Amino acid sequence: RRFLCGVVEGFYGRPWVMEQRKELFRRLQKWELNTYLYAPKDDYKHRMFWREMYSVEEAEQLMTLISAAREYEIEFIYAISPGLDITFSNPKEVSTLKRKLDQVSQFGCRSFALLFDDIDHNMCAADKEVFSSFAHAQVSITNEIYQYLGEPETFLFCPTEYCGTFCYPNVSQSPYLRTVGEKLLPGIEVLWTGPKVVSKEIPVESIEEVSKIIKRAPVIWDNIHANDYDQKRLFLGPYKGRSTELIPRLKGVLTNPNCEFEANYVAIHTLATWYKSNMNGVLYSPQMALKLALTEWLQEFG
Amino acid sequence: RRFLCGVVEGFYGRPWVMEQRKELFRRLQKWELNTYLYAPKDDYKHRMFWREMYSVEEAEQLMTLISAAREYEIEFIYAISPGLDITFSNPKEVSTLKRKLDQVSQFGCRSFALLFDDIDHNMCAADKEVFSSFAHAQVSITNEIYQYLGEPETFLFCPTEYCGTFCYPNVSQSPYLRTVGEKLLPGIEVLWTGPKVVSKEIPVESIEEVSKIIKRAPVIWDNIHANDYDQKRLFLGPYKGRSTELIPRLKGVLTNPNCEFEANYVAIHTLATWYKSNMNGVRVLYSPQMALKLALTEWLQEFG
Amino acid sequence: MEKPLYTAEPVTLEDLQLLADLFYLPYEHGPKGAQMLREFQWLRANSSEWRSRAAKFEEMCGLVMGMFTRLSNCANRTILYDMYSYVWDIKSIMSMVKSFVQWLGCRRGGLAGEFQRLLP
Amino acid sequence: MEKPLYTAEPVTLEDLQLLADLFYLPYEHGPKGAQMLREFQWLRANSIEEWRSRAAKFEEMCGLVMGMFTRLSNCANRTILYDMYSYVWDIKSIMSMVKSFVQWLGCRGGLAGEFQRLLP
Repeated sequence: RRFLCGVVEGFYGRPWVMEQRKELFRRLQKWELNTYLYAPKDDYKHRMFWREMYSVEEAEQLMTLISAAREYEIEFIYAISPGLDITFSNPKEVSTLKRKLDQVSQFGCRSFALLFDDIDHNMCAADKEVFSSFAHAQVSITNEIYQYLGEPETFLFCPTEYCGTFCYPNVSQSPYLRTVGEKLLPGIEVLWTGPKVVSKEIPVESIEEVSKIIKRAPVIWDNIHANDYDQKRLFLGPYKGRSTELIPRLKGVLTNPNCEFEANYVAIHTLATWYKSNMNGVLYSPQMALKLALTEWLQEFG
Repeated sequence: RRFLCGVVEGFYGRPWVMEQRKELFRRLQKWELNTYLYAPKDDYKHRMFWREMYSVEEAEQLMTLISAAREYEIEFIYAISPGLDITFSNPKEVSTLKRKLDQVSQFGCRSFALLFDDIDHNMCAADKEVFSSFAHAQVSITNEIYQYLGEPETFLFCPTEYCGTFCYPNVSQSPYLRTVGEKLLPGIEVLWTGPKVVSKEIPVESIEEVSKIIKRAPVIWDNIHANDYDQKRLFLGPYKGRSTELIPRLKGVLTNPNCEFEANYVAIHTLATWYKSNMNGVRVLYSPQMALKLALTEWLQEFG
Repeated sequence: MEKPLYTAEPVTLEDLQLLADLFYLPYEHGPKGAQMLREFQWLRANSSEWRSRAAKFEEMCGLVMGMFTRLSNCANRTILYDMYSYVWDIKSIMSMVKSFVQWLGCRRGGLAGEFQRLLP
Repeated sequence: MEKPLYTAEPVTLEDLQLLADLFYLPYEHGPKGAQMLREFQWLRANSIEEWRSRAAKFEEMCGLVMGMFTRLSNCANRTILYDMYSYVWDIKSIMSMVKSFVQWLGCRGGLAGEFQRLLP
């Protein structure tokens, strides 16, 4: 069974450096985790300036980074966020998108993700004509790139309505998700942050609710340990509020942790413990997982 | 006359990396400042483990740093804090300090600092026999090291009573400072932080007061922009509360600024504006508000 | 007619002057900061001219937020990354302080901060 | 007799347990943290012999927070320390002030902090 469990670097702030990312891979390997989602918000070329191309300096780095992902048996996913200034209709746009992903495929990356997180809900007049609803514009360009890349095994999609609070009128009645669930190809996976952006709890019932509308089990983008929104608070708590009952009902869990890389041990270690506790569809105690992780972490301090 | 003006990297926390330190020297130069006191609390080999020598890798790092300092006409002053576990009377200890400071000269360093800040006043038995007071113990080893190295031009000393509120019973009546003033060698400079550790103002009156009991003009270790004590606070304000009149009455001012390197533009800029305002001054000339607008105008060019 | 390309407003001197007032000195607040604080203290001590000053305070808050944005979009990430925590933090406290004002004219910080509050 | 050498005590599992409990989760405090918060609120509400013992246990627990800081700062792994240093240093400070306060009961944060004090 294919469950994507790992870390997402998708925070606002100073991004992680080569050797940190390398260390993260060593860790994820040792803890039997398997994925890594490359979405650092600093990266202009992943978000703001998506149309732009990586330099030779940049190219060599990403190659070296992807080479370490393979080296440590970690799946590397390259995310791209174009929904800021993209003209969905115009084919030069769609052409440049393909050119970028081509360059990324040259680096040794096969798995991708198209993020439409935190972007303006209203379309420009050019796109407005061509597409029925904002969802139709996103789903069109997604399916296009997915098939263009030879329908890859790992292809994620981040909806604009990526959590429960953001749903208009609510999850079950959202015509946006209804559109995606009906029109997005089944080979593509959908990202979900749960009832909220930083969900305290992710109830099983809530995951059945959203699964029915997206017509698939989602991949959880988990913001539980995220601290970009309050860099005056650190989270050394155990992964908590997610039932092991969720595992057979999900395609994966990618944790968006604290900005401070070293402060993420307990988050990832406890995610691994949570995952391994019910790998196959009370098994997990946050309090116990914490002691487990701190006992292991203690060695690093010497 | 010679005046030490610059930055003292002497804070608790993540130290400045090489590219940053090289950049500081470039900025200090452009702004016509001349010193950099190396006292980062993370360098274990400078403080807690003063005895231990720099490894090959470390030794290389220091050389490049010391070289960069000379390359930008900045005086590099190496600081050493042995006051934690030192036995002043034991000569094996005094030999270790000589041995440690030597390795540092071979990197290119010609300037030195011996700090006795934030340490235990109560001596060991060995030292209680040989030395009549803690003040006598420090002056002994400082004077000794000053002559060993070949009476260098730039030799600084930080006393245990380094601010007004640390003296017992007071600045003027201190038996500690009395011993320092009287016994410490003439060529050795004394570090003072003003009325308090982080002084709001550093009045002339208090500088005259401390100068008498130390029988010389001090070199100010300024903690005005330091933020290690509350890193939920950053200081972008201009250098303020120190009269331009202090310049003819001091041997220097070395600012200990925010841990965060890039946030020290105004701090070092306004300090330079201040120094240069009464450089040639013998014994108003500086507006903090104006000094700020100057700094902010210059800094803005670094954002695009 | 199409979607316009991404452009960002540069950091201005008026922003740096505001930034330095918010993060001034150990014993003193900057004029702009000491002021905003007095105005919020004042609007809270009142419940019903008030709306005349409240509209100005909401613009002042807006300036701190505008300032954060331009600072975050700026070319020099290095300068911003060294102050992101402080800058991001004041923008967040202002946003909710602003919101609280709009609520008055229509009728976090962790564990250390909680112990901080429990003292005089 | 010569001055004793400096030999740093290492980080214990109990230190990390306290650390994790002081910096827990977005919507929850760590068992220890919440307990220290309940203990302070009770000790403040009074001025029996049950107080002299509860204030003793609390000041001892504030000791542990300083203890944990001291040990974390002397550890060999600088990297881990510096990624957290601010947060850990702050709570130790606030804890040192809170420790003195409960001793005396038996006899900061800048501008963002200030605005946060005037909000409900």
